[PDB]
Amino acid sequence: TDQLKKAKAEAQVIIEQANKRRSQILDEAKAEAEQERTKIVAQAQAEIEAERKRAREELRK
Repeated sequence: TDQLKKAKAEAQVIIEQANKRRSQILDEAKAEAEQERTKIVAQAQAEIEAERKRAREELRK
């Protein structure tokens, strides 16, 4: 029937939209994870440099 054909079409849209949404959410999660990893690594680098500076300060006191 035409109602069954409409239903199948809607079903396909639902499946395609769910897949697309998950891809979008995953893409955003990855972008956010990268922003975070960059900040964490930068913070660690700063701590490394700070310790070297402090060590040098103590040695020349």
